[PDB]
Amino acid sequence: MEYVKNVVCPFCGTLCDDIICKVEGNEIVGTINACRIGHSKFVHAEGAMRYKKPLIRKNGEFVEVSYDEAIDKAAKILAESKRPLMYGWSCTECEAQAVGVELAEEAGAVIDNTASVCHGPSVLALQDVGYPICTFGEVKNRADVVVYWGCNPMHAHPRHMSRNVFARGFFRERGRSDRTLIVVDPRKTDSAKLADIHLQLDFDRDYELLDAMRACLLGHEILYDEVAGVPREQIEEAVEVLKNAQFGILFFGMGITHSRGKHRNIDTAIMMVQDLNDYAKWTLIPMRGHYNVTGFNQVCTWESGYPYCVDFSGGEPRYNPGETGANDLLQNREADAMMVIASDPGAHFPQRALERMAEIPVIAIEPHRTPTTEMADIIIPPAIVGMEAEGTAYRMEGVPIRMKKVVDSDLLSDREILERLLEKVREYK
Amino acid sequence: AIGLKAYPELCHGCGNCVIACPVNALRSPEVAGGKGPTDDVEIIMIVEDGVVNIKNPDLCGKCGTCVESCPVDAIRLEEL
Amino acid sequence: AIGLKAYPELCHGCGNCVIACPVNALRSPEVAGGKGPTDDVEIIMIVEDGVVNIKNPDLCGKCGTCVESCPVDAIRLEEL
Amino acid sequence: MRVILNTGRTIWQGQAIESGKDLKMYVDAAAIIQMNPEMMKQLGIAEGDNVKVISEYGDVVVKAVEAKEPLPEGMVYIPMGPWANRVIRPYTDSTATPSFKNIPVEIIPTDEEVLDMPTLMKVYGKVGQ
Amino acid sequence: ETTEVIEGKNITVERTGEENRRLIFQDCLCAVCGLCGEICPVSAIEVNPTGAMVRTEQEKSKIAIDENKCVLCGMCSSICPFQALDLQIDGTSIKELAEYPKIIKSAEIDDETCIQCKACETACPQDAITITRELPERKDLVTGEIEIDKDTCIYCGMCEEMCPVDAIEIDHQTPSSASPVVATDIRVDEDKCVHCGICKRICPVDAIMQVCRICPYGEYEIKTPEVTGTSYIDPELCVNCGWCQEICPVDAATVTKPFEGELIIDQDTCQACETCVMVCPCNVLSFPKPEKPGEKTTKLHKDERFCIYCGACERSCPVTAITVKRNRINTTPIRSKAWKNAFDSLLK
Amino acid sequence: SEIILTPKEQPEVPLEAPNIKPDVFAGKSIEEIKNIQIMHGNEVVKLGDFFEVSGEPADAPEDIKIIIDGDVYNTKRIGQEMTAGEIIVRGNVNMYVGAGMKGGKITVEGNAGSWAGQDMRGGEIEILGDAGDYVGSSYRGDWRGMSGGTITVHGNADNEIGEYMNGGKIIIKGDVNIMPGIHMNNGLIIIEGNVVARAGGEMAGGTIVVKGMMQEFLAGFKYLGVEKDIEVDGEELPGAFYKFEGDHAIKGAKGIVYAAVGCNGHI
Ligand SMILES: Nc1nc2c(c(=O)[nH]1)N[C@H]1C(S)=C(S)[C@@H](COP(=O)(O)OP(=O)(O)OC[C@H]3O[C@@H](n4cnc5c(=O)[nH]c(N)nc54)[C@H](O)[C@@H]3O)O[C@H]1N2
Ligand SMILES: Nc1nc2c(c(=O)[nH]1)N[C@H]1C(S)=C(S)[C@@H](COP(=O)(O)OP(=O)(O)OC[C@H]3O[C@@H](n4cnc5c(=O)[nH]c(N)nc54)[C@H](O)[C@@H]3O)O[C@H]1N2
Ligand code: SF4
Ligand code: SF4
Ligand code: SF4
Ligand code: SF4
Ligand code: SF4
Ligand code: SF4
Ligand code: SF4
Ligand code: SF4
Ligand code: SF4
Ligand code: SF4
Ligand code: SF4
Ligand code: SF4
Ligand code: SF4
Ligand code: SF4
Ligand SMILES: [K+]
Ligand SMILES: [K+]
Ligand SMILES: [K+]
Ligand SMILES: [K+]
Ligand SMILES: [K+]
Ligand SMILES: [K+]
Ligand SMILES: [Mg+2]
Ligand SMILES: [S]
Ligand SMILES: [W+6]
Repeated sequence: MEYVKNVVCPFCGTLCDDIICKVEGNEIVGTINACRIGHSKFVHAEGAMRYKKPLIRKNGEFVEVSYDEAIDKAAKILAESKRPLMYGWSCTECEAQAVGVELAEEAGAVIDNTASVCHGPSVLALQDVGYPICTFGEVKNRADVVVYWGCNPMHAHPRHMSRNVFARGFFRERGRSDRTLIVVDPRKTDSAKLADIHLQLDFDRDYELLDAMRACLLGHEILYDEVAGVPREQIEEAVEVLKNAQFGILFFGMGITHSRGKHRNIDTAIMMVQDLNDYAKWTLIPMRGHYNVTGFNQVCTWESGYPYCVDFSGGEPRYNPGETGANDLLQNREADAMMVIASDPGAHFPQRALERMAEIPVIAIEPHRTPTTEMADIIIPPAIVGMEAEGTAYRMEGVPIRMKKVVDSDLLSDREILERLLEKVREYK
Repeated sequence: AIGLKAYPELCHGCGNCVIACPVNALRSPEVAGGKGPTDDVEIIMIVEDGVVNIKNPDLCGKCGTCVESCPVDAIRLEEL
Repeated sequence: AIGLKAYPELCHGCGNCVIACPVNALRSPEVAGGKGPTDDVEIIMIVEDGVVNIKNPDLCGKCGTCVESCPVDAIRLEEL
Repeated sequence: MRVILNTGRTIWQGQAIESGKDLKMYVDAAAIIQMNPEMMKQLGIAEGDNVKVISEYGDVVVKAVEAKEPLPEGMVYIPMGPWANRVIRPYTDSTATPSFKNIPVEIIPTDEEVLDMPTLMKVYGKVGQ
Repeated sequence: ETTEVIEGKNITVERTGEENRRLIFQDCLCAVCGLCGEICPVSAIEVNPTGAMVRTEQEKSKIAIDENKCVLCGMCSSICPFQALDLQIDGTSIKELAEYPKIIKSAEIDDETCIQCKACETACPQDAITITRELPERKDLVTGEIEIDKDTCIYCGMCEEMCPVDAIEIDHQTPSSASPVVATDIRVDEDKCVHCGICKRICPVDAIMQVCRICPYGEYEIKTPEVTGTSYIDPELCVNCGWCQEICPVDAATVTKPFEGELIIDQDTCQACETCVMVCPCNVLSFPKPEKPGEKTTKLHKDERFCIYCGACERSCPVTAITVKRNRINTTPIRSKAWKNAFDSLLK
Repeated sequence: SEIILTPKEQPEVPLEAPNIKPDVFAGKSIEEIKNIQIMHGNEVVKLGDFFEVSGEPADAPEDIKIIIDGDVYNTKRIGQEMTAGEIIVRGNVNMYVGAGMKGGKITVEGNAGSWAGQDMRGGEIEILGDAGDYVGSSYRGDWRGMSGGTITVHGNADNEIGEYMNGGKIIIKGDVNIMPGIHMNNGLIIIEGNVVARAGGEMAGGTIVVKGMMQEFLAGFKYLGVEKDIEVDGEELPGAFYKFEGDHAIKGAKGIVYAAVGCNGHI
């Protein structure tokens, strides 16, 4: 047995880089320090389909093909397509994402990542009002008040609290005892159970609650005696806790991006954090989901100028979320072909989008059996980033960390698959 | 007598107990600062294969800190 | 049309509707004063064999007073 | 019963997706609906019984589970997945992001069976190409 | 090609053509007085019993309109004192069309005379009036100085308890070895303080300095109160009973009514079932409570000043102990002779 | 004067046709109009490939009136940045109708998609049917939006109409959904029907009038009382309105919401 240390975990945006992998043959048989989810990715569950070779279905049933045939037919679909959708990206590394941008440019495609079903609304909000953030270490070493707003880290970022709240930092040497922990959620989540304050507000009224809080913050009277199910008196007491912070951090998640108002819930939250800096240092961090969703928006931004929902059909890059987003093209029946990489929209898009996936050619660069492969025409299996392939990923607050290669795989990496698909798309055009 | 008992089937691997424990903190600065141990250390429990795993129960002083830090009652102080 | 309907199977025979009704009251001073009729009178309804019994539905003006006075909804104004 | 449908994460649904969405584990973790025990009593069902969820946008059958994370009165929880996404609201309000959370649904007891993962997707009727 | 749409308890009858006609009935505004059914030239309207529709739960609408008989002339809409029937033509409501006779009525408040006492808002049997008023802030009707010496203060809480307006606030806490005190601050909210002097008299260590200036400096530091606001009479909820006119202490409200008539009550026929009292949309009818024991009162009391002679009480009474006469119906000029016969047929 | 575009059956992959405007049609024969470039997905194509073209040329855009006599539900950006003239669409349109418009007028006889009149500067847009999101909105990230013009929607609109408005006038005769007037700075919004929630969210200036019912409102607004007989941007309003000033979550906010008294007592 051998123990490989300092491994970076390829699941969620916490992007822990202290994982120990237990390697036996050439295979990862156990972990240390990784949480229950991260461990499940590193280890193979027996009875689980791990595609060993590309597949193509013959109107109704899948047959094994070679890499060159699968890549070739995939290139033909994208070359002939007039509005191809290239979606996913969040669970692979940045060098593959960069090739994807060039390929989307070459195919006149719209390229988009899981941000469009995730923190896309935070992207729209931050473009309109701003983005006051910090890195995890400032939270650990300085944070006096820690808020989890509409996110459930114990189930979705399991080690997030232990690394940022219970940790003993430079100016917070007593860890959990040095911080007031606040959670905002209509459910009594296991994250809420650990809180000093739990605002169990009415669902989809965050925007109303944040409007009252900010009016209070700027010295105004709160119109109604109860807002979002929270009594006026406790609105102000909550604003006083935030005003009296020495260093506050607002972690927020899907409870306010998926809710009514979507990006405008993030908008009002950001502007409160900004204005609070006249009374107390305050900052925010979106709880980005996958380990490298942040990386795609970084790569796509610096190459093209825009972070997601990027449409190259006209040559120039153009950007209108609400127009050029994965769900918009599918539900409005604009997309005439779709390439999925490192994502599962078959499992995780709404019914109305899947209706369109049923009618169009679907390419899936995917290692495992999923609802998307069940809706797929071509399946191309890759080496998995973080276990069998290396590359850069970006943590939820922008910190870049290189994913490590722990064991060998005979399958091709995403980037090599994408470089060959780009080669053939040009040949046809 | 009352001692530390783990319920791995309920555990998330979140690590709050590992970090919160003062014995662990005292012995491993990485644990004190919220990280999983990378250096070789003898501590009371760690997260291993995704769940809590008790390694040195004799070092446990039964203070109750880890129990408070777990929201899903996966680590406890009970008889035996 | 809307009219008076009796539900004797729910009825208590308590007599509130008979006394409350102004047509009955105007027609029988004993009913106006809360008694069951002893003198022979033609009124809208009576308690007979322990339950409310509609005798002259044509004199009913559907004002609704009887309904307000019945706690068990045994006399009503409804279709037919 | 009219209830508000909320959807999202679970440690077991995360373990399941990284174990394999083709496995039975995933059905057990994601083809479920979490309810407060008082709500189960009122509709007359126990843990393990199945529920029919109907919305303006679709329908699904999921297995009832007692919520260990208590819910507000009138709310139920379906973990993210293709079962939840049969019924939640697809429209993005011109933001690209669907309304995955807090959707009015109708829930009903049913003797129908939970559809496993490959059977569930056939409802969308994939045509080969 | 006429149509009838039923939305809830409301009824819309529409006919399309070069001239689009539509008759809209709003159940919630209907007082079930019956006048529409009487005036209807083709007997297209059936009105359900007044008492039953007011005192009991019913799923039926208060009226029924027959599509096949209705000629959409709009007489029912014209006569309706409660604005529950509106005929629209090329969609403009007939009340704005001079071709259609209109009942003459009005309800007005002289806002310069009005002092915002709000009696009419309370008195209005239809909640048709909104009266707003902006009072001065408390701080501006009062004058003084107050300051608490926090070093002298021992945080006994006696002033906080005694303060009759809760103007004093103490930051209580449980002591710790790091912070061995039972409170960390004390404050007076001068937006609330009315300078009564209680706190300073109760203070055990004379830590509060307080001076009231009201009597010597009130002429200069306290501005004379001048109370602003406005009025609004909802024209569709409004029914011209005149309660506001009669309740107004400064005669700022004026009301004119559509019908002239009388109310006639037979106290001995009346058995006090209370139906007409509950039915009356203008609160004309009441059961006076006797003031002293042994006293008797008139069984059914009226005040025709508030009466509009819609006839709903008479219609609701199952012993016809109450009857309504109607001598005059004031309208804009009528040219059609059909319209003049319908309006005169409602006179008695 | 009159140039007729008869649309051929519309493709599943939408068209973008910024050049369908009097400015471009001016001074061209029918054949040259047949050759105007439009987009269809990632292909450059000709307008003639999707429209039959008849009518009379004219050299000045003031004298040209374009008629699209048929449904064009899948063509975007019609009339974009037009300066003068007239467009009439006898059917539905997709997104961005009249985006960036400077002058002239567009009439849509059916529905319009999102971003109708986005970044409007002058002229008129009339939509006889329903509209989408972001009527008279700004563009992503920009804090300067619509600065002039008039948009009239006879049906209903959805979210964030008048987003970051900075002048001009929007009239929705029907209902809207949520966040009308979000981040408004200046201008006038009149909603004759109902509003679900968050009218005037985070507005700094401007005026929003609601003649129907707001189901919910916002605690950052201060109630000023009632005003009768109001006059706003040349529009006469009868009746009484509850008057609110906000949104005081924003510093220095001077925005005004008027809500009709008859249906807003709960506000
Ligand atoms: N186990 C597991 N972990 C994951 C993932 C996974 O699939 N499984 N995926 C990853 C991804 S992609 C992401 S984006 C993150 C997501 O992590 P989160 O942001 O936590 O997303 P959710 O858990 O879906 O929802 C967060 C919380 O919002 C609450 N909520 C619902 N409605 C409202 C509301 O109106 N207001 C407020 N304030 N809250 C509300 C819900 O109760 C829920 O607990 O997790 C990542 N981690
Ligand atoms: N009802 C509901 N639905 C939702 C949500 C919700 O809260 N509720 N949340 C939405 C959100 S936030 C998101 S982000 C989506 C989830 O977004 P998804 O992308 O659907 O998340 P996963 O299911 O984890 O998909 C990741 C896939 O990539 C594969 N993969 C892993 N490593 C690699 C690699 O190295 N290369 C390649 N090519 N593939 C790899 C894995 O096998 C896995 O199938 O769900 C959305 N849908
Ligand atoms: S937390 Fe997110 S990252 Fe750190 S381990 Fe558990 S999963 Fe892998
Ligand atoms: S008990 Fe006190 S000591 Fe024994 S573990 Fe939990 S914490 Fe470390
Ligand atoms: S025990 Fe409770 S806490 Fe210690 S890890 Fe398992 S879960 Fe996180
Ligand atoms: S009816 Fe209602 S009231 Fe009249 S008797 Fe039978 S019960 Fe007593
Ligand atoms: S209804 Fe009015 S009248 Fe007909 S009975 Fe009941 S009470 Fe006597
Ligand atoms: S008239 Fe009397 S009844 Fe006919 S409608 Fe107007 S109100 Fe209802
Ligand atoms: S309109 Fe002329 S006809 Fe049609 S109902 Fe009212 S009255 Fe009878
Ligand atoms: S009107 Fe006469 S009553 Fe109604 S308010 Fe002005 S004053 Fe008080
Ligand atoms: S009383 Fe004198 S002392 Fe006791 S509190 Fe009020 S002030 Fe401080
Ligand atoms: S003065 Fe009268 S009011 Fe002002 S504080 Fe002392 S007590 Fe409360
Ligand atoms: S009297 Fe002396 S104290 Fe009493 S009020 Fe006039 S001033 Fe203030
Ligand atoms: S008149 Fe009768 S109704 Fe019209 S207002 Fe004065 S009171 Fe309210
Ligand atoms: S009058 Fe006819 S109705 Fe009014 S009370 Fe005397 S009886 Fe009941
Ligand atoms: S009283 Fe005068 S007003 Fe009250 S109802 Fe009988 S009539 Fe209509
Ligand atoms: K695995
Ligand atoms: K515990
Ligand atoms: K009853
Ligand atoms: K009828
Ligand atoms: K007190
Ligand atoms: K008077
Ligand atoms: Mg903008
Ligand atoms: S994500
Ligand atoms: W995500």
